[PDB]
Amino acid sequence: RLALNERILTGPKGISALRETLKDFKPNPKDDPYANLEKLMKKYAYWGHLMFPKMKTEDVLNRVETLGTRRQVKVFMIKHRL
Amino acid sequence: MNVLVQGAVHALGYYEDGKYSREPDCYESIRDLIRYLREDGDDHTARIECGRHNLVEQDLVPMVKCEDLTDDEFDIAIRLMVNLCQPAISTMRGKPPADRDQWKMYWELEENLRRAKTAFSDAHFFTAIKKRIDNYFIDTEYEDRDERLRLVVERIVLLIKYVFSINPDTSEGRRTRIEDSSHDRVIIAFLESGIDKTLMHIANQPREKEFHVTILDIFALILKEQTAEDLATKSEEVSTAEQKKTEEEFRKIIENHVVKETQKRKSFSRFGGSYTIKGLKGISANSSQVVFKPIQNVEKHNFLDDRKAKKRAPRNRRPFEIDTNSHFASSEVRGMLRDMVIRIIETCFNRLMKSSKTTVFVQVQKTSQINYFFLIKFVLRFVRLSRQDHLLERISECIGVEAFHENNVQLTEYVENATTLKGVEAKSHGLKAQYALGAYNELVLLHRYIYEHAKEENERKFAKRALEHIVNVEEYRELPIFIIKKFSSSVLSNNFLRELVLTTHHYMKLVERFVKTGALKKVTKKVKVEEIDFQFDSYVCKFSNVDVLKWYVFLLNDFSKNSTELNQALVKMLHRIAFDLKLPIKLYQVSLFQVFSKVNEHFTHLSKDLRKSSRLYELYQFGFHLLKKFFSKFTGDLAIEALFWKGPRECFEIEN
Amino acid sequence: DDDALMYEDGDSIPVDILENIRGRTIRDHVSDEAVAKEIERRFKNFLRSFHEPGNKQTKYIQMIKSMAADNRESLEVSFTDLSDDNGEQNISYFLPEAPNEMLAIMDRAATEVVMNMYPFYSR
DNA sequence: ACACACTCTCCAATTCTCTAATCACTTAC
DNA sequence: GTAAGTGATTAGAGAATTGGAGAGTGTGT
Repeated sequence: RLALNERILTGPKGISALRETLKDFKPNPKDDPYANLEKLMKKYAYWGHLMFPKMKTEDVLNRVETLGTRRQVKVFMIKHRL
Repeated sequence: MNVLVQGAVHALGYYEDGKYSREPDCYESIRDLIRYLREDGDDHTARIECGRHNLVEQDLVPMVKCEDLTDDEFDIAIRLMVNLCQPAISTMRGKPPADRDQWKMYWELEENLRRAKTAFSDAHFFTAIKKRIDNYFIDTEYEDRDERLRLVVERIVLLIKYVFSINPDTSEGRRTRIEDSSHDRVIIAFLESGIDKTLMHIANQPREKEFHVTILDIFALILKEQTAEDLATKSEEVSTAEQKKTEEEFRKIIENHVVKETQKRKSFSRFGGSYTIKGLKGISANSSQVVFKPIQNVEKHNFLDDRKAKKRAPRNRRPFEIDTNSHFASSEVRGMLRDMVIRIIETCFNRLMKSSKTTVFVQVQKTSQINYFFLIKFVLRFVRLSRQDHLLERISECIGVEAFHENNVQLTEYVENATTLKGVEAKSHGLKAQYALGAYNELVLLHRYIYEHAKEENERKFAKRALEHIVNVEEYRELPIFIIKKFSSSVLSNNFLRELVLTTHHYMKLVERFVKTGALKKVTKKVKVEEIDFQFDSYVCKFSNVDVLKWYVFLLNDFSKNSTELNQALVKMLHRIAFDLKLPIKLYQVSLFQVFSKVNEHFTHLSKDLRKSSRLYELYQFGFHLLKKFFSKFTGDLAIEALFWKGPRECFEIEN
Repeated sequence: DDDALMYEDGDSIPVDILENIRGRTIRDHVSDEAVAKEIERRFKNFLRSFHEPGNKQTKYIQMIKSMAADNRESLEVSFTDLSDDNGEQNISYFLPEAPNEMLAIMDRAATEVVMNMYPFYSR
């Protein structure tokens, strides 16, 4: 079997890779908010495609939102916020 | 066995066109059929053979229409017809089909009942049985009545209930949502016979209590397919306006088709090639992204998400609707039903409800509870929407504080049983909970209407004391959070969740007005009981929990087919947390941004005037303001925090 | 109880079965066993007793005799004789509607009529 | 040889129960 | 009223039940 899980979400393909992807993104606050949202959403899709290619972007983000409740991911976020 | 059934069935008579001709020994043939049905086993062989031969449509109903039919012939025909028109689960002794082979027998029983319903689309049958009802109740005094005729009258009344509780039929064809149902033809024949006036007369008598629960069931089953909004507006038309309206409808259809086809045929491109997107990485090492169609611009790329198969939930945990066959019937049927509803309110309602409420929850049978709550909800909504304010005297059985008390008790018990049990039993109890919740919502709205628009100050004071009791006591103020924390899509329908959202909307408006006028300042709380100051922001802050906001984001996905009232309720609840508590960090969430993306794509297809004309403009504007507030101070770690639901200390540490 | 409502302690020229079938889809109902036995009785009576009008002879018994003289095994019956007033008009009605079910019953009846007049015909 | 169907096995999700830690209430000065 | 101690609630972990996907193998064209 194969499934997206906490090892992958905390691994080198995970949240740190998403942070490194987001370092170059700098929206203009005076522009259209829906246009800025579209620009952000496809960077989410790009990171999800690299991180787990089997699944749709919608299901990937649902699975990440589910896996945020795990204690291992919470401990990772506590360390990562420093 | 079934050679006996085949011998008995074909020995009755034959239907010439316009006349049924009878053999002399119909009485003994019907006795033998009743005897076989009594001795049938768990295979239900004799019953299934009778369903195969179609006794009710072919023989028994045309036999009952005959004028020469004697007393005993009529009596034993009604006995056999009642036994054949019994429902399927009642035949199976209440157990649902738990097995692959049990379901086959259940379906075989059900189709025979569905086939038989069009036999009762003739007024002559109801005319034939109305005379026996009139003989017992009107033409015989209470001292001189006979138990034989009493039992026959009980059989006739139960037969009417069994007839109106038959399900619709799919096999005859598919029918549009804007014409008369097949149920409506039986309703037309039933009302044209005038037997309903006799039933109303019987229901008015205090002495005849044993028929009252069944008569309540009959009128609820008549109003099964309707809503109060269909009947509340008085019907009127002019054919000039109708012709102009229909021409404009087809103009809309034609213009939509032409625009869509020209867009689609202009989308295509001629030749091919293959291309590299320099600057985007591939899965394999040192690789750039590769595409195999002539893309207009790099942002049009999709990473082939169209290929990938969607993940499904397991079969125990998918959402489910409950379907009522609901349609906009013709003006004739709507006028007849409006007259019938007004006559019920004038002649029956107070006595019928008073007689029923002592008994409905004591009985073994489940279904009359659902019928009770349905009839309450329908009648109170009809009175409020039709603004027939002089009828408010006639529904005085339901206006007291005791109505709120008893409704709350029954609703609480249904919610606990539906949450704790498992399977079809849990779904069965949750179905009762849904109707109880709807009746509660109508109670709240009717009391507000009385307090706003009644002419008598005594009536206004009586309504105001009940409203103050609802606002004050903790059980009524804590009910929405209590239900929302126990909601589960395995055992409760989507209709329940929509009803709960609308109920919460109306209740919170009532609490806000009673705080704003200063009538609510201090509140009793259990410990002993002690009184503490009340704050409306402290009350609103309870709904900002994640376990509540999940379902609001869940229902906002269906924005393109929700009603405008439901869309307003969802946007208002989010708007309160966004701009009254002034806490947008709890709403910064990716699963809401997906809804905003869908709304923005929907609004791209409209000109700047049509966008302001659209019904979804409130949701568009709210999404605009929240996204501008988000991007005013964008950072990458904030974009990471958008992936997770944020608790209270998480909000404090993100803010500070 | 509904059982107590529906059941009672009292539950503890003959009819022409065939003439009441005239309107049905006859394929569904000639498989009923009480109908097949009745048709099988009446066709044997037709074979034994039919008289041509103006004639005193049992036509199909004479035909069976001349069939047995040649040792043939099929017998020809006229639809006019089936559908006349002295025939069996219910059988003539049912026959074009369900021939696969009806011809088998008529074969069985004809075999039983022949085997009594000529017991050697089993050979 | 290739395609299609069926069966078995494993793994993941959920819910109950027990244990430990942190927070709040009660008691005493 | 304030400080300290004890009780209760909440969070995590372990164990058991239910269901569905995937891969392998056998049979028919």
